Amino acid sequence: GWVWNQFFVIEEYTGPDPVLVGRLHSDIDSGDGNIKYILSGEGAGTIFVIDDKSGNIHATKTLDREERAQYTLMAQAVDRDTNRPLEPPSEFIVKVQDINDNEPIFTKDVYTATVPEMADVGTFVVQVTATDADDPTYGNSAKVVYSILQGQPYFSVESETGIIKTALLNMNREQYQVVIQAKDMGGQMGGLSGTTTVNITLTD
Amino acid sequence: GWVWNQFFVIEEYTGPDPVLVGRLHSDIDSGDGNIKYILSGEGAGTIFVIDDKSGNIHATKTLDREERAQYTLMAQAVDRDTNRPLEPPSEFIVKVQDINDNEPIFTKDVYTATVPEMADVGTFVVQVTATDADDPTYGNSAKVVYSILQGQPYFSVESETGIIKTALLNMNREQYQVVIQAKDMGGQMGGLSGTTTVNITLTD
Ligand SMILES: [Ca+2]
Ligand SMILES: [Ca+2]
Ligand SMILES: [Ca+2]
Ligand SMILES: [Ca+2]
Ligand SMILES: [Ca+2]
Ligand SMILES: [Ca+2]
Repeated sequence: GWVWNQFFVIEEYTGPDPVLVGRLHSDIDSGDGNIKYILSGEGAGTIFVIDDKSGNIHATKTLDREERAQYTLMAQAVDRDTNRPLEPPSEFIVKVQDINDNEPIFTKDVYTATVPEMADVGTFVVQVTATDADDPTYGNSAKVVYSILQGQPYFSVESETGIIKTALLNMNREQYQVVIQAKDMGGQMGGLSGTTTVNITLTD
Repeated sequence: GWVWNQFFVIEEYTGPDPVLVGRLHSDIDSGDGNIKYILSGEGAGTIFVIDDKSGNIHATKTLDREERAQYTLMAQAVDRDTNRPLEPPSEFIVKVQDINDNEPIFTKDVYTATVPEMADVGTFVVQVTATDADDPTYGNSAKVVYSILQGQPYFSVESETGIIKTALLNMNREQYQVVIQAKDMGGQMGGLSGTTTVNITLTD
């Protein structure tokens, strides 16, 4: 049930010379260059190039996991001269590994909501949503949390759902402007962040 | 006959933060962290460390292919809680990939040989040997070639065997000092190089 037929590459290779992805290899390759490795499939001969005596596969361009996350390719091993079937062809996959190179992005840049005056504490106002394109296989690198910049103590926001509620009894002033931040990494150090504005209007 | 159960690491990681070697993974890992990956064997828990929820394996120190070229490890997948056998344990290997970080090195720093005067052209004199620790799996990165710095036209050297021969008929002067260079990369651009001296003495 193990899985070994895959290699990994980092999103955003901002480096000088092309990078190695992995190496194909048949146990019959005795090191005398009489065996010819061949790529084929998604990206073969373009994004992914192979040296057919060694088996090394290289990434020719810089890849974005948001554009494509996974390339499925084929691996053959033929006889240098006759090009006969030496090893049956087998599939393998290269995974553009994620980096948290995208901030949370509020669907809207401005929300408009209404809530009644003199409402009890915890009255629902509106729910904001910051989407995050980072889709790591696992990890909290894309875990969005909502916090209230401007609006306290009048309003509280729910860290996980972006639901805004009233937080002061018996509310003088008619319109409040709230600012909510969506920070990834679970809000931890170095997390990226986007913001939005919520223009609430009390009602009678 | 294909071989996928191996990862690669570059010799001489002179980089700031530790590097990723590869990732273990069972097809039953449904992404809910209920599966626990385990390392064991050569270097496990020391040189090579694993995060048991992800499966990522990291190189903690910088490795030298001249010291060790190959580490054989084990891979297990158990149930987070019961630690039952979930996937049978399977071997895999990490290969410290070569860089040409070693020059040719003449066994000796000075050779002493004798050859008769008036000898015919091509008379054997001595054979020098420059060893090269770089042992790439394949490639000419460690291909040593011998060239004659000082000694022409009196002597010629064989590019591949480091055999020195007489190259001038009817040889006035009694002792000649020859200098031979051993350059790797097949002598190509950027190849490293070591040298030696050969003090020859003509005879009657
Ligand atoms: Ca990107
Ligand atoms: Ca990304
Ligand atoms: Ca993110
Ligand atoms: Ca070294
Ligand atoms: Ca080396
Ligand atoms: Ca060398």
